[PDB]
Amino acid sequence: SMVKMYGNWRSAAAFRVRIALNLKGIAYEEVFLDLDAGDQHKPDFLAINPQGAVPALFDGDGPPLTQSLAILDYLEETRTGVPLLPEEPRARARARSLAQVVACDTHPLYVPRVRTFLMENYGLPRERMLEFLRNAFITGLKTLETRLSNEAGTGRFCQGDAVSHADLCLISLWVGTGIFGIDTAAYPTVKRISEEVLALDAVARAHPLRQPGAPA
Amino acid sequence: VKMYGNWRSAAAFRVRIALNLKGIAYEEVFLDLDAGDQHKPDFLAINPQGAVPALFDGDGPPLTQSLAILDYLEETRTGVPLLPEEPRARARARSLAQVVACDTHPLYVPRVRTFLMENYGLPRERMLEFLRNAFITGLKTLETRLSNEAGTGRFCQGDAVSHADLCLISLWVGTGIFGIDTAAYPTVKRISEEVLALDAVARAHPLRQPGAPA
Ligand SMILES: N[C@@H](CCC(=O)N[C@@H](CS)C(=O)NCC(=O)O)C(=O)O
Ligand SMILES: N[C@@H](CCC(=O)N[C@@H](CS)C(=O)NCC(=O)O)C(=O)O
Repeated sequence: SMVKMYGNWRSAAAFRVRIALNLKGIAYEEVFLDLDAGDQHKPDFLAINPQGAVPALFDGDGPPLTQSLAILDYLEETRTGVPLLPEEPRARARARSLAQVVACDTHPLYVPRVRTFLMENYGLPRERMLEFLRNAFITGLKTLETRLSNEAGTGRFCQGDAVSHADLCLISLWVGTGIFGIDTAAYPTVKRISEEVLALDAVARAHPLRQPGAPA
Repeated sequence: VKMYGNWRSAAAFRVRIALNLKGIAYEEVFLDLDAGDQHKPDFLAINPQGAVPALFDGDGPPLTQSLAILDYLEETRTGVPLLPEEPRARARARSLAQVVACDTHPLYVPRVRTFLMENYGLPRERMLEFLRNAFITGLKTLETRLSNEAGTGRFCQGDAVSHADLCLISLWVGTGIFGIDTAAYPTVKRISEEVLALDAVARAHPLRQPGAPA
């Protein structure tokens, strides 16, 4: 009947997909796992995604899809009304590169399994573990600020004047700066674009703090 | 086409494979990532991330990020397809690729190894536990997915090489380099050997690049 997503309130990866579903007007239901209580490690969920991570997405008949970027492209290829990539190949590649600075080189360094491994494997206290998370955030934010401020492709959004996968990934990082307490004063271009993105109904409705399980 | 690369780099290897498979000539400029060439101002002007690959295609600005580059080559060049036609199949191929390119590889690159040693004072051998765990986690995920999902054929997705296989082999060759036991991943091994048997892949292999050991 309708698209079904396995997600979590806090997850940046689920947030990216949630935004795309809203932007494209796709009706969906979301099942919220508790990733801190280990719902992602239960046999029932491992049957859906052996990786033990969210998001996982069902689109009618067929196996579930995982990995937020792959899912964003799937939605692009199967629901074309509101495109979230430009048409020109260099512009597409830049948007994807910016997206991947976040989705490959930043976010995977601060997910719960990394945070717990640092504590459990090395005996690091949470406070010292967070130095790794902060370094990942700051490294990604500095990269994005430099690229967005200096490259000709930036407009109202990351790439030109249309929302793209880059912006979905950027806002997913930005909301994390709030959640994890990263100072963002040094990234004014990232701030400008993130606030432009967050002003959209489709994005705001998808915000982690509006999902079940969120704190006040 | 001009690529800033490195002999050992898994991400550069992904792109190098695609260039060879598609019949795209390239110049590769080999950075020394132990010497910190990637942190030099001239290179940071090319890629503020201080990472490889970075690719120039004619006169435009450089392109970074191996997956973004793979899609760029798909979209702007002819040569053998490395993605299927049907969206569910494309999504699966990309998801398997991203298990490696997003969730595994970024955890074992030099910058992370260095941060672990310098920030926490971890001995090299203790730091390597982080690298080993990342490999094993990714290999376990790939073995389970590839062994149980109907989409797997001769290759990761069906019977044609795709982005999934380029990322998979980029991880596989790391198992030898970092001494990861692979006995538990026979499906990954089977596919990796099918992939390595392709001359284009074999030519691109890290251990066959200038800068690699004798
Ligand atoms: N690269 C993956 C990220 C998958 C991932 O690790 N997601 C996190 C939440 S944002 C997760 O569910 N982690 C579970 C865990 O660490 O145990 C994607 O884009 O979907
Ligand atoms: N997600 C990026 C990864 C880029 C990356 O981390 N490259 C490594 C080599 S495989 C690098 O240059 N690292 C520099 C460093 O760690 O200092 C991609 O797919 O291109």
